[PDB]
Amino acid sequence: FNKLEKIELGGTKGKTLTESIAQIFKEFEEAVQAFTSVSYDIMNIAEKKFDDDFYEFRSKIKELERRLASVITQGFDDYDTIYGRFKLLDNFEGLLTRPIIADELEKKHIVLLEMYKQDLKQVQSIFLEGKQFVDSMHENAPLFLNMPPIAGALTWCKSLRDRIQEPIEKLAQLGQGITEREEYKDVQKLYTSITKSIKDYEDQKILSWEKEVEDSSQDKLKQTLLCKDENDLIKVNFDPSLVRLLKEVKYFLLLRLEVPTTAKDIYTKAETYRTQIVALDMIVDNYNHIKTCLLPVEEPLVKKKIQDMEEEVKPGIEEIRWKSTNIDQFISKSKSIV
Amino acid sequence: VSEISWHPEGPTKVAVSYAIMRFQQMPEKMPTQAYVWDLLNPNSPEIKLMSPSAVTNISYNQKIPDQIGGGCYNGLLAVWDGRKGENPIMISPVENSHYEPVTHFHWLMSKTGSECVTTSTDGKVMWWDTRKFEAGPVEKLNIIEGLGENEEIIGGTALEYNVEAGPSKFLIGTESGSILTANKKLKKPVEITTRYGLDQGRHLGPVYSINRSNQNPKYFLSVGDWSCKIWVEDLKTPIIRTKYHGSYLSDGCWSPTRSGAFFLVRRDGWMDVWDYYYRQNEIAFSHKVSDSPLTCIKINQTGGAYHNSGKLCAIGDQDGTVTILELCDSLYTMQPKEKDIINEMFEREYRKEKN
Repeated sequence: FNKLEKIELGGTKGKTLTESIAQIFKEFEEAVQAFTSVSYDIMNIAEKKFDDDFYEFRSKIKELERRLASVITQGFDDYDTIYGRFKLLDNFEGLLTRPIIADELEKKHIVLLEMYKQDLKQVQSIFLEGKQFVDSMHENAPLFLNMPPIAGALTWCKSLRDRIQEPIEKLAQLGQGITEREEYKDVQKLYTSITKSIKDYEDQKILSWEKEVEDSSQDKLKQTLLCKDENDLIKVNFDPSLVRLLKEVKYFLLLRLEVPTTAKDIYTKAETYRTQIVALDMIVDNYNHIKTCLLPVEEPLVKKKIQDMEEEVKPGIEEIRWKSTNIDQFISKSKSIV
Repeated sequence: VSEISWHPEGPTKVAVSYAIMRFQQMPEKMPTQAYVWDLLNPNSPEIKLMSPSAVTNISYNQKIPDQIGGGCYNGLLAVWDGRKGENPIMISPVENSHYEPVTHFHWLMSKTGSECVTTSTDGKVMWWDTRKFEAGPVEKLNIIEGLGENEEIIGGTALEYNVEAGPSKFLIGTESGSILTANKKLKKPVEITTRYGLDQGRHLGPVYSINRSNQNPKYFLSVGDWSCKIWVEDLKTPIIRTKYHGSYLSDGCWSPTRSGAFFLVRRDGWMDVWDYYYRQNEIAFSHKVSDSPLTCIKINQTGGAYHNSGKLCAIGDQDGTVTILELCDSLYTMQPKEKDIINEMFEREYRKEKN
């Protein structure tokens, strides 16, 4: 009873439930004051007066327990969520009054199991509609904001998987062989089937992604920098896929599991690649402005200054190979001439 | 429409920034401009803001009238003037700028000159000075999680700053789902004083929006994945978890006028209003703004003319349409004893959580 006074559930309707709980705690104190006064008594084996008081006290505890069952049942219905109902059970975990409260708990356990069935079905139904969009990379897809599409599917699968397994740890906590209940077993079978489907989809993504990573490695090796149009407007030709593969690897580390094989060297220089691209981008913008923004009279007047730069950068474009980068020196000579 | 902002003086102008959050789904050389709408004429934007790259988030600044600051997809930070629009007066250095697309952009009101704090996907958080962009942000912080000897950098998708909270406390939501609070100190450059939901509050999906009710600074609600949660200032675990929702909740914001009711917009195109004054258990009402998913929701503050605080709410769809909904007078107007009732219930819930 002392533990019951300390409890502060603060769930759904508030104060009126607490006032009823406060009266019940006071009710127990009032019984103690009757029994607490203990005129004569003192647990005498010869005196049978104490036994009569015990029977009267026994009725008072049952009245206290009956009120607790009613308030506890009302609170469970009010939360309307498996997580919310479970939290209330933890608060009253040591407050169960043996068989009186225990009988009410069995009825509560089947209702909680039924709620998890709806969540499992809702997740599964949401998963099937979501899965088709993710594979085709359609707009308004399940993946949150902007992320690598192949990397995102694994992260999205993990979020769905985490929601499904949060209740199972809490469910294993329940006593009185709720596991034996056939309804509980049926829900577990549904949960196992949903998890197996998600892994296969993840395996296809990771499996297909693994093959894509091998193809991507070649793109970094043989992209280089390519100039396009009649005007020599040199621009970075770094495959846009490389950007997704590098950003793809970072998300995998966040979701743990197994990292890609041979994608480490790329991830090792990932910080260096970003710095080099920003430096390379600045000279390219500077080198194109002089090339096409120069006045018609200006180029003819001093053709040698512009031509020397073109001859100077002509070897640089040929030099390009992400395999070995000496852009810092390349950058110093190119930026100074540009 | 990735981000929507309201004019500080009154709800007469809305600034909306358009960008594609999908990775590589943006067409090459796609238009990258921001349009500020006028309530009087909705046929076309009153002014057009031009930026080098698409701006993920743009918000108005109360300190300087008609000044808009936004974060580009490239990570560049740009500032525009509402009266003249056109090109951006202030642009941050590209290389010194934080890598990846800007996640959140907010203005710090506790300064003589407006300052902007930017949190984004590189797991870093930076404070910038509008008057002096100079060589990158003044303060650079990486969001390490779990401290100890294990350090992993996780991108921050949400930044929450409030006047009641003050400049001292900054609320940040990581990609993993945990929430980290960084306290600026004169003595030491940055301190991650509190880690939220490290063990039991971790969200299934990355936290997208973190907000705190204007009426009570201590209580702030973070909308992550299927269901948004509400946490107290000193409790690691969330005080209240509300149901579950179809698809995901892109953004949820507290009503400025009434602390009890907060609005969450789902990615199914349905917006549901949660009111704790009457029934904690169920949604007060659910409305379908559009078939297209709702990327973000912004609620007006203060007000002028015929519009009171919280009367107009702006929600940005994935399609790119922006819809302003006039809320019912009963919902926006404070109900009798709402502030007293919400504080008693929240304190009671907080006491129950501690037990």
